[PDB]
Amino acid sequence: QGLQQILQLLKESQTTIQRTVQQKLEQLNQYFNNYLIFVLTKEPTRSLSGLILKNNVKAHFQNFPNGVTDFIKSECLNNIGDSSPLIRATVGILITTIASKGELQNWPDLLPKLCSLLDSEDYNTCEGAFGALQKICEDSAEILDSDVLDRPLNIMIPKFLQFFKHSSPKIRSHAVACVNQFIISRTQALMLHIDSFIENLFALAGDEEPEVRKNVCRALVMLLEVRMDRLLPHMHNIVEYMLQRTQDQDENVALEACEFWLTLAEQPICKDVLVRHLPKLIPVLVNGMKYSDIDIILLKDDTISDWNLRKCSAAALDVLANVYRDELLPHILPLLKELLFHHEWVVKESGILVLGAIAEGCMQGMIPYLPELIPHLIQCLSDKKALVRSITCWTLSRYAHWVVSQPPDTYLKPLMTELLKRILDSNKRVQEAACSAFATLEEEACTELVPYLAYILDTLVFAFSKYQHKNLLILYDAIGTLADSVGHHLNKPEYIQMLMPPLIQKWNMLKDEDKDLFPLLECLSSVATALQSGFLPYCEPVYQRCVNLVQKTLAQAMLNNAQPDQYEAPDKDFMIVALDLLSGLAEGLGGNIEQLVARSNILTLMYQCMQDKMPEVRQSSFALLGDLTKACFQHVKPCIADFMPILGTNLNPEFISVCNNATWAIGEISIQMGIEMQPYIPMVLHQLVEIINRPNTPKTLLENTAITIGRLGYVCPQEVAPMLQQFIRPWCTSLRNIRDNEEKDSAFRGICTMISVNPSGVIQDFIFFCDAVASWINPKDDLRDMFCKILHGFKNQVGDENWRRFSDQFPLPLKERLAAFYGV
Amino acid sequence: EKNKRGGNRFEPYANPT
Repeated sequence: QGLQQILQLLKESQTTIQRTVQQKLEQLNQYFNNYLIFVLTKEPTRSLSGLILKNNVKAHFQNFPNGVTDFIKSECLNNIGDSSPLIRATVGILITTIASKGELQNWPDLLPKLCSLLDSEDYNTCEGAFGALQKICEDSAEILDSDVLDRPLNIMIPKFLQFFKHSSPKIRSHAVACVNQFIISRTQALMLHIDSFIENLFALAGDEEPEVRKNVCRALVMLLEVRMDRLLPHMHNIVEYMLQRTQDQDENVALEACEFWLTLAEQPICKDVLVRHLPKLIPVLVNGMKYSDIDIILLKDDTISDWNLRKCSAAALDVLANVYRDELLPHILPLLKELLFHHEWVVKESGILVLGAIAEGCMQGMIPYLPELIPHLIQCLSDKKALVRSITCWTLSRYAHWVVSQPPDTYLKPLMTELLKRILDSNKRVQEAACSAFATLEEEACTELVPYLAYILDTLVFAFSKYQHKNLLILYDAIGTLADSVGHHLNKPEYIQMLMPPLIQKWNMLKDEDKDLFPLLECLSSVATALQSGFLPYCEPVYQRCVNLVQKTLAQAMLNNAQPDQYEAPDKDFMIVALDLLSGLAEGLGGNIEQLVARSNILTLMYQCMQDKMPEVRQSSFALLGDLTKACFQHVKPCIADFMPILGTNLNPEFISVCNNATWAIGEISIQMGIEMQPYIPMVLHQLVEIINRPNTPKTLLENTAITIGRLGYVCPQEVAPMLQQFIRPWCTSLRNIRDNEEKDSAFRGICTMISVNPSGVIQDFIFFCDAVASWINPKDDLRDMFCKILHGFKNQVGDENWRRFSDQFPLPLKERLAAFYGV
Repeated sequence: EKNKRGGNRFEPYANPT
């Protein structure tokens, strides 16, 4: 028939003629696939057709319906156990491809026939069915239950476990894999057949076939989280197994076992159960962190696997260094002596990795050895071999903190110079490594960098030429980080001349939709703040563009909201980025921003940003609010009545940084808002006191909450003072740590004003207030008067002897400062 | 005390999990 015309198109596909039949077959799909499965089911000639069909399914299945679809299915399900291993393989790949495209609802007959065929006497049908059943379980994020199976998991689970005893290795694996796909769901049928699973796994532990061993490891790894109570009685005898499983040849099992320590570590039980094993485990982990023929691929596009035994082992080490801290060192230091100085480089660098790996965890116990080691790493920076350079960068950044705490000549100066050299290194993986490492250094070595800005700017600005996409993104990070870590020092005509010009090309080059703006504008926002008024020439185009991004993504979001099908949602990261720059413009331009704000529709925009579903959007616009409130309250005031109800419904601790910026804005609002703030206080005050008192909020939020309450008090003590008796305790506890800035002075004026309206609400906890006033080292000559009268008020009220009685719970400086400075 | 989009710094052992 016309099948003979098809049998020529397939037998021609099997270098120029290829692309000719390939576009001839993929196009004949309009007229089709009834011939495709016909050829397969009634060798390499007909195995190809089944795979051609497979690619028709994958590319256009909705154009299929019941005529062919049902014949395809019925045809290959009868051939699921064909004894020609290539055909069975073709059918199996097909079965599973149909079954992930057309969901499970469209083929309900499937799974129950597969679960049935596992009991075939013919091995080929058993192995075929079990194979596809594994592929379906696994390639299904949603699990599998009695609905789709046509058996209770109460019958199906023990039946899998039964096959753990099948002679054929191929099946036992299929078996373990299937059962494995039920450990996460913590499904009941398995939880009840649990001791059977365990006992069964243990039996399969010493298998020969590598796949079974991987599946057993992968199992024991999972069970560790889900069901720790059963494994614990066998822990030590099963640790030693996993320990042999890492050294195990066949890396795919070695890796699958290595995960054990990653997850085991994250368990409370770990520290006490594992101590005895560290002598044997640590060496094994360090040996895994070395390299192999990875080099061959890594030197000659230069990329290997995203996750592998080296990373796993390293990650294992990182975590283990955090669980045990210094007690880990006696297990590593000796081995680290043997590695760090070594003729064979592939060995030396693994030691360098180890060194960085354990940085965070062992830092304290690692301070002694640093004066020896830091300079050693600094000479390694200029090693002959690239892979030995890149990682000493990283390892050095891991110690950036200490380096900065020592005299800036000994370590900082040599490190910084060698880094700026490495940043411009010949190969990419060193640039990236060294550039990232330098950004970590900036963060730590703050103004200590001002001596070198000229050279630092020379380097970075030069890389803009050298670097390409990948590494360019990290350069933005490093440039922005500089601006942050140095601030205004950067604002000098000489510097703006190097730095800005390239940043603007990138700006004019990139179109509005280009996701490349993210790292640029988060860079430019840090520049814009650091240069201050220095930015003026550049601000008018920068400002207008951000508002348009914000307008646009809002507009786009509205459309999508009205009609999700006809219009698409926008990438909100675009405004999260735009907002954050306007914010940093508002901060560095202060007053000079007003006209731009006045003319623009920024405040109308911000009001929908604050109402946005996404925290990050909200978070950015609140920070922007506070910034504008400080900069040009002239324009913000005319709608404090609209913002406050939002700010109030946003004082929610579960979104910690949205809440943090809210609290901050409110505080800054009041300063500008004077007495007028009073009708708004009820909106915010109660939940504000909730946050100051609810436990386990980060200090960063508490401190801002404390500042804000004070400031709200200062300006409106009548409405804020009633509550006083409830927040003073955590309030002082928090603001006792802060240095005597203006933030603090504003906050303490708040309570001092609130005390002399409601002194009754402070006596019960007057200790905290006294610690808090012994926090001050230099108060304004009128604030110490506010402390004076308030403390004397407590001395005259309580009395000479009854006040002497009170000071007995005071460390001497606190008492001596509260007596000499205030006269009490 | 106000308070991102990136963190593409170099790591030897980042887990794609």
